[PDB]
Amino acid sequence: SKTNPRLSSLIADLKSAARSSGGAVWGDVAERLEKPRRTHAEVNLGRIERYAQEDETVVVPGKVLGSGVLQKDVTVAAVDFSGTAETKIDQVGEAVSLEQAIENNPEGSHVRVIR
Amino acid sequence: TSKKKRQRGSRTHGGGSHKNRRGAGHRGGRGDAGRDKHEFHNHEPLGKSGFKRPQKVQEEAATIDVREIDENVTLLAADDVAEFRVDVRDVVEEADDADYVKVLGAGQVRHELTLIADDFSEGAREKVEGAGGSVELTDLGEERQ
Amino acid sequence: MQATIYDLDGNTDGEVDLPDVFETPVRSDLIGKAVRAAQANRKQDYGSDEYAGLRTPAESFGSGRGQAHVPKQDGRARRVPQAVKGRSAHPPKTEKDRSLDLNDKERQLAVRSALAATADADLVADRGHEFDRDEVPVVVSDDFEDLVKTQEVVSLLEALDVHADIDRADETKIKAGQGSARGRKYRRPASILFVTSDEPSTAARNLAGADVATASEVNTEDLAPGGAPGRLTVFTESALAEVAER
Amino acid sequence: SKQPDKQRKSQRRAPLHERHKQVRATLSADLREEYGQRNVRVNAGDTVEVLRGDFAGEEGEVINVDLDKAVIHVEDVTLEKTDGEEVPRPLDTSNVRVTDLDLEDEKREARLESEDDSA
RNA sequence: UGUAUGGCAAGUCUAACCGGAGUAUCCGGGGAGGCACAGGGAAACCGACAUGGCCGCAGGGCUUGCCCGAGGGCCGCCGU
RNA sequence: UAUGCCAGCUGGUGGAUUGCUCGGCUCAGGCGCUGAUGAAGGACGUGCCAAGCUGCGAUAAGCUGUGGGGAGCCGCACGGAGGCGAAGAACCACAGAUUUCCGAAUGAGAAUCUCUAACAAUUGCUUCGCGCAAUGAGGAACCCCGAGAACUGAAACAUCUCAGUAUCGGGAGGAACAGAAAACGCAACGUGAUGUCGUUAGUAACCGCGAGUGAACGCGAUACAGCCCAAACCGAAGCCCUCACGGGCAAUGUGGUGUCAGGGCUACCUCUCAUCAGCCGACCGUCUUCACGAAGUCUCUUGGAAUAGAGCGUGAUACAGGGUGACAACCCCGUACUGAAGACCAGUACGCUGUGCGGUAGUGCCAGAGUAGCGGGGGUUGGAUAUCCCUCGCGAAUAACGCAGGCAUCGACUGCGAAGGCUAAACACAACCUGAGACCGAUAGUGAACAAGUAGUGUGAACGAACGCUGCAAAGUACCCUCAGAAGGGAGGCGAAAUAGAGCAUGAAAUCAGUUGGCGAUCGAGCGACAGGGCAUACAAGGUCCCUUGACGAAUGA
Ligand SMILES: [Cl-]
Ligand SMILES: [Cl-]
Ligand SMILES: [Cl-]
Ligand SMILES: [Mg+2]
Ligand SMILES: [Mg+2]
Ligand SMILES: [Mg+2]
Ligand SMILES: [Mg+2]
Ligand SMILES: [Mg+2]
Ligand SMILES: [Mg+2]
Ligand SMILES: [Mg+2]
Ligand SMILES: [Mg+2]
Ligand SMILES: [Mg+2]
Ligand SMILES: [Mg+2]
Ligand SMILES: [Mg+2]
Ligand SMILES: [Mg+2]
Ligand code: NA
Ligand code: NA
Ligand code: NA
Ligand code: NA
Ligand code: NA
Ligand code: NA
Ligand code: NA
Ligand code: NA
Ligand code: NA
Ligand code: NA
Ligand code: NA
Ligand code: NA
Ligand code: NA
Ligand code: NA
Ligand code: NA
Ligand code: NA
Ligand code: NA
Ligand code: NA
Ligand code: NA
Ligand SMILES: [Sr+2]
Ligand SMILES: [Sr+2]
Ligand SMILES: [Sr+2]
Ligand SMILES: [Sr+2]
Ligand SMILES: [Sr+2]
Ligand SMILES: [Sr+2]
Ligand SMILES: [Sr+2]
Ligand SMILES: [Sr+2]
Ligand SMILES: [Sr+2]
Ligand SMILES: [Sr+2]
Ligand SMILES: [Sr+2]
Ligand SMILES: [Sr+2]
Ligand SMILES: [Sr+2]
Ligand SMILES: [Sr+2]
Repeated sequence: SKTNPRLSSLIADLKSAARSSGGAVWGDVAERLEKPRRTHAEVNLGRIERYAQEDETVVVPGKVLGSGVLQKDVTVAAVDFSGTAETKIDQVGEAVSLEQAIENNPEGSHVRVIR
Repeated sequence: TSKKKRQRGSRTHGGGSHKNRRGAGHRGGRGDAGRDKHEFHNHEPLGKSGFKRPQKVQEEAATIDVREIDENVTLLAADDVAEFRVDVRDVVEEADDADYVKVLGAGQVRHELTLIADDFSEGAREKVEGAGGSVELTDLGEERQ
Repeated sequence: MQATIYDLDGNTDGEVDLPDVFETPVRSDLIGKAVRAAQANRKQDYGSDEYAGLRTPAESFGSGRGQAHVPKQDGRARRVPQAVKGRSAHPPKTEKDRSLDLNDKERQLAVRSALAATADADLVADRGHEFDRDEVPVVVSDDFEDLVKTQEVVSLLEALDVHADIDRADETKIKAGQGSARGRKYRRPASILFVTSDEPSTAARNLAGADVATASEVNTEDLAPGGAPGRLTVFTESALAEVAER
Repeated sequence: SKQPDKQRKSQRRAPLHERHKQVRATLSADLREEYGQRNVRVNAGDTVEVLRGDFAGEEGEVINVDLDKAVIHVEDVTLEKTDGEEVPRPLDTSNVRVTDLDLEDEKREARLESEDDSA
């Protein structure tokens, strides 16, 4: 039972996109978000720099934090970003909300899940 | 609805037989009783081990890895930008009540650094000197002899 | 966005940009938490006398007279919880912490979110307030803080089509239950909040259900009474500006 | 205080001089204009009109003012007993209005006319 | 010591207390100190993988079995 | 059908329930000593009629004055008779008068009385005379100094723990205690009286090294405040009593100087605004009390009664709370605003008077002994070798000296001067005042909403209940009949209501009387569940049900 109304809406929107469009990621990210908070992703920057590649969206099924350096020109999509993360990402790429990524790419194509 | 809330009418409140939840006998004694007898299990063994040195002769060093310095160099624009030069004593937090500042060598050094600190490790040098740089010891650091 | 400023006659007098905090997403769970914390922190510690029912040397006779082993004194049973005039087994204790902690960041975000709920005209109407407006919050000129008469603020709110909310709050409910005997006999709907800058509106305070506040200390309870977001508020132009850096 | 228990308590246990405020009744239109007060302490000489009880509408002279029980006896506002005797029905001054005053006292008249004080 | 929810996140939280005020609520201040941010050793003392290899779930890609494969698994290697 | 079973109806019994709150419980702020000038407490008195409570004291529910208050009053307590008040009573605030006996209890004795001048007893001063003074006892807890358990925990138990707890002895105050370093020892080129709060920390330390026990320095805060002797050198320059006279004290030293920014003496420089003594003496704030204080008691309907519904209108720096015959901002008290007084802060702060801060050189003049310290024996503590204290024995130096810095000795280094003394503020408690409440709501909450520490129990120490509600208004039931009758009953009267009629709102269950329906004197016992028949049923809140026939028709199936 998620108490946050915004997280509840996001999960509903991730499901609607997984069913209507050809997305097999948005409903998979919805399943991890429905799981307990401790099982959610708490990813730092040094991990996105290690496994992500350009022109391929990075989906984090949790929150992105600011430890480490990011050089790659990647578009990171997450539930939330720490103040420092969003700042460090926008310097060398784009920090996009998961709510936007659904409207931009409802089919969930060319996307890497990083946790 | 919680567990406690569903107990009215259960008689035993999850205790099993009504002969269970009585005194300390159900716990096998009070507190850590029988830690060497009936409840010896998962208890740290009995005995004395080692010694402690008096608190005022005990030094506390402030540590920092080369990785933490190197990851935040461009953000540390409030310091010297040489041919980068950074005094470690001004970077580390809690460095007031600490005896000395030591730089440890964990991680990579992707920049040319000139670090000034009280102490360095053998790995802190190899990684900074090997990536084109110098290690400067303070006047307090002149204890190594 | 833009917010239309009004003079003491209810006519448009320019407009200033509605601050960024009014665009914070409404988060009723956080607001409700901040109000629950505020309501509990003013609660007083109570508890029964630690010795109530224990002031007796009552002893149990034990086996022998065909009676239960209950402590008696002068043929009258005493002390034990199952006995009339006996102690209370698990009574309210004074040692109990009746206060709730809240993180400053979590509480500040609730203040901001409640301030934002003020901007949405549909939420304000959903909360219960009676008004005939599209634009909300009602923004009035700094010359409001200089009004002395209450009946003069009535005229201004009638000019602003916002008085119907006081007609809503002009009906006291005589509560059900024993709260009556303790002084909590009446209650009335929460109506308009008046946020000023220098000092709270002496002129508006006595209006039915109206609460007065200041931009430096207006809290989640003023903004969202009972945890319900979207209160029909009226700011002073400088109050609207001061409430921005909160 | 705000507490009901303490409020009713202070009224029932009020000393004799403070019980004067419990026998106060509203003045008529002409009398409010003349003395600058809304109400007055009812005296055993005044003429009064009953505004609320069963005797609502009747006028009469105030025969007795009991500070103890905080009630007044007005002329012809009576109840008939079983023996046929007419005994007075006590009235709360809150259910009554003063139409004419008794100003035989120098002090009561002086108190009523002064703008700094009230009677 | 767990768990569910929520805030912030390489950090996080203030305590006593101070100021304000609508005066027990509440707004502002207060990081003293705590826990986390490196460990091993009784101690002296010393001080680590921002990834090198192989499998491979979910997921993505493609010319539809082939690739990329976070997390995970098995190894290496590093500190003491 | 008798005795009788089950359910109901009318009426009781009972006092649950619901509603109500004059009492509690808890938190918060303020405030805080009394007593030989006889307290606190107790006894006995005191009223026109007076048993209890409250008050009061032979002047006895009260006397006097000033201020407030006001036409009424004569307590709780609504009677009768009578009285008092415009000669300003009642009532309230401050001040004063009176104030029996026992009581620390003090002339002596004594179960509240008695016998023949009384500070009894112990002290200080002393005119050596009880002449002048002090002590005694009380107080809710808090505070300080002593004495000091056991149950219990350790699953037994002895050290340990419970615990320096309970309890006991002595004592002070409005707060106590502590307190201006022979300190600390983040060892420093550092801190700078003391409490307390947060933290340091369940860390160091202790411990059948078991169970358990448990600091400090520092830091952040609160509040801040620093001084006086002894001695050196002076040597009667002095103090106390008295109006004075005069007396007493004092060379075994009153008084001056001085007190680690050591001082004194000698020699000079400069100068004070330190310090100590004393005078004056608040603001603000806080707590309590008081004065003043806006606007409807209009229409219709209902009602016993508008404070209800519908209609019209009003104030608001006041829509807190209470009262008033039902839901009241505008009927009454209050409430906002403004203003007044007292108390506390505080005889403090500020201001003033006086004194005089300080510096150089010289000088082994002065600087607290059973002490510092060592040893035997104990207690206590986290204090471990390294806590604090008691006891027995022993026992030093003299600043050119001494102590400390967590084992001893010696040297170095850093810190600091014991064995004399005083000290505001910040902190504890809750008797007392006021305020508050997601506390309880009469088997609750105090033992106590009531005669409550009452009735009552015990030789005594001590123990100890239960009892709240007529009505808008007593209108608290006249008259008549009956009766042995102020009984009770009947009839009658009041009220919206007497099934509101006196322990009188409501009025449950157990249960009782009468009565209705069903069963019933040939019949068998967990009292029922589910099926199906009889008999019984005003309305309302349920409206379905029966039979021929016909359609559909699972498994099964002639
Ligand atoms: Cl990470
Ligand atoms: Cl150690
Ligand atoms: Cl220090
Ligand atoms: Mg009880
Ligand atoms: Mg109820
Ligand atoms: Mg007047
Ligand atoms: Mg005697
Ligand atoms: Mg035992
Ligand atoms: Mg053992
Ligand atoms: Mg101990
Ligand atoms: Mg220490
Ligand atoms: Mg002197
Ligand atoms: Mg001991
Ligand atoms: Mg009781
Ligand atoms: Mg009754
Ligand atoms: Na049990
Ligand atoms: Na420090
Ligand atoms: Na008792
Ligand atoms: Na029995
Ligand atoms: Na508490
Ligand atoms: Na800190
Ligand atoms: Na029989
Ligand atoms: Na007091
Ligand atoms: Na009497
Ligand atoms: Na007296
Ligand atoms: Na004496
Ligand atoms: Na004498
Ligand atoms: Na045991
Ligand atoms: Na035994
Ligand atoms: Na032990
Ligand atoms: Na009235
Ligand atoms: Na000894
Ligand atoms: Na020392
Ligand atoms: Na009762
Ligand atoms: Sr269980
Ligand atoms: Sr037990
Ligand atoms: Sr063993
Ligand atoms: Sr620090
Ligand atoms: Sr036996
Ligand atoms: Sr009276
Ligand atoms: Sr009376
Ligand atoms: Sr914080
Ligand atoms: Sr100081
Ligand atoms: Sr000395
Ligand atoms: Sr040593
Ligand atoms: Sr006996
Ligand atoms: Sr009758
Ligand atoms: Sr068929």
